[PDB]
Amino acid sequence: GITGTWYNQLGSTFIVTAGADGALTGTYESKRYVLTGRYDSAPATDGSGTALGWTVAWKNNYRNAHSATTWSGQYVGGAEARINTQWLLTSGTTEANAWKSTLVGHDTFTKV
Amino acid sequence: GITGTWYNQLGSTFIVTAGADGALTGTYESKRYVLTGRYDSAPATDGSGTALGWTVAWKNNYRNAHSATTWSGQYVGGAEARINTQWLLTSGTTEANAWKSTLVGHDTFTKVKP
Amino acid sequence: GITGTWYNQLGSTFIVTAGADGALTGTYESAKRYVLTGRYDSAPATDGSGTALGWTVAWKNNYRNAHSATTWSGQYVGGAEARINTQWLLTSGTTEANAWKSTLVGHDTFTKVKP
Amino acid sequence: GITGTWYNQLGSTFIVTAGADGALTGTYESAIKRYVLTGRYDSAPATDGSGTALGWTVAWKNNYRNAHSATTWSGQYVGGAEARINTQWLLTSGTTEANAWKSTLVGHDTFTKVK
Ligand SMILES: O=C(CCCC[C@@H]1SC[C@@H]2NC(=O)N[C@@H]21)Nc1ccc([N+](=O)[O-])cc1
Ligand SMILES: O=C(CCCC[C@@H]1SC[C@@H]2NC(=O)N[C@@H]21)Nc1ccc([N+](=O)[O-])cc1
Ligand SMILES: O=C(CCCC[C@@H]1SC[C@@H]2NC(=O)N[C@@H]21)Nc1ccc([N+](=O)[O-])cc1
Ligand SMILES: O=C(CCCC[C@@H]1SC[C@@H]2NC(=O)N[C@@H]21)Nc1ccc([N+](=O)[O-])cc1
Repeated sequence: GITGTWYNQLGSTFIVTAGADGALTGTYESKRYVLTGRYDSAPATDGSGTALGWTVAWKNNYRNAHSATTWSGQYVGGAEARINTQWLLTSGTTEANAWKSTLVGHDTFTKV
Repeated sequence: GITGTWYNQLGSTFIVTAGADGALTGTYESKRYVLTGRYDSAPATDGSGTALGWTVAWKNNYRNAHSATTWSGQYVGGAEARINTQWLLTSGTTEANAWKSTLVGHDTFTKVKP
Repeated sequence: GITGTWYNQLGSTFIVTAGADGALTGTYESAKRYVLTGRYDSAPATDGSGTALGWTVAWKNNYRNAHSATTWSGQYVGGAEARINTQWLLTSGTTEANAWKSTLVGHDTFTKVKP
Repeated sequence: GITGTWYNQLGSTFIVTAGADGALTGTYESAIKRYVLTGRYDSAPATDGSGTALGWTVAWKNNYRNAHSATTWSGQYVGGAEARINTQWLLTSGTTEANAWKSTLVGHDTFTKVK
């Protein structure tokens, strides 16, 4: 249920393929960046979500923010499917600025 | 300088290869699990670290914890070469338990076991 | 703005008073009451930015002790429907061996209308 | 074991009094640089070797400066000759809704009784 196009509350577009091997591969758009990650290819069937995560390093051929975001979350299936995530965005910093290297937030992705 | 075998303060083993276009691939042992991630393949040249992240889903041929961890951090080269990270570990939960789905912590990786 | 009774998406009840000096006091009931204390910016920017704040509950009261504490860090956002948007850290007391898994993280959004 | 002066890895000083029923009150200096803090701790921790859960908040306004932000530290106190308070923290800045996605920094501080 994960493969396809997803949208978050900021209007970002998360395009992903969930491979048989547990891989996530795709692109993330605020402008498009590569992502890769992993998901549980044998989730519980007890009403639990499917655990997953992915990373975008914010460099493409045109731009580079010298940073990377990881999203950690779970896919929740059904008629109103969602991927509910929390994320960590680390910027490359000097040692003096490392204490403020990392932003934290939460994104919810929907198929609509 | 990211490619290699790293260990964190818990004694976990992070074996990683960094590709020229930003890919991270390898294994993690907290009995290995696959990892994949991304890193900044052209970092600033002003002393700043190199941003990176990776994911492990905690399923292999022997175990499944129905969970995934992402590490987000930066590689710092030089005399004290290290990868400093923070991580989010999400377990698959029912909706009723979703509020407690996610653990947070911080791991520092070096080339020497603890 | 901040003073009042708030509810999060879980249906928890956050009863808070914001003192002129920057103090937050009150009670929290997660879906009996627990004591909370915290702080807020009592002279926020006047440029449309939210008001930074945070508070702590240690999960011990007369009835129960979970041996844990949550801190919520966030901002009050004035609006047609006023919000307090937070992220939180819940640390349980653990042995050293279990310290790696001591801390849950999440996010709660509060309004003065119960969902 | 919590009342007293604590120092973290950044050079900050955390001065706190732990009251009998769970109050934390004191001051935090990220080095004019002193700010009020308040929080809560578990005043009846487990007796199985587990740490003592606690949390506190600083809003970064004093009489001389206002950074329009607040940090909460959530963690546990671990006793012994080399007592420590191990924390994770969330620092929320007041922002517009458009910048709210980047409102919150996260990190970790270790406090000890010596510098
Ligand atoms: O490094 C960056 C790159 C862009 C990050 C977009 C974030 S990823 C989490 C969230 N979910 C989304 O769909 N989009 C946002 N930007 C950046 C980093 C730091 C600051 N800063 O002011 O500190 C400003 C911009
Ligand atoms: O889901 C799991 C799988 C194993 C996670 C190992 C974590 S990854 C962050 C940290 N860094 C490491 O090198 N190792 C640890 N375990 C798990 C999850 C939740 C709970 N729990 O009690 O909630 C217990 C075990
Ligand atoms: O220690 C506890 C005490 C209750 C915590 C309620 C949390 S505070 C963040 C969130 N917002 C709310 O309004 N309510 C929830 N419970 C607890 C801690 C850990 C685990 N665990 O399984 O790890 C289970 C229960
Ligand atoms: O809002 C501020 C006020 C000072 C925060 C000090 C932090 S509290 C967590 C950590 N532990 C310490 O002892 N000290 C640091 N500063 C601030 C906020 C954001 C940015 N920024 O660049 O985004 C810069 C400075």
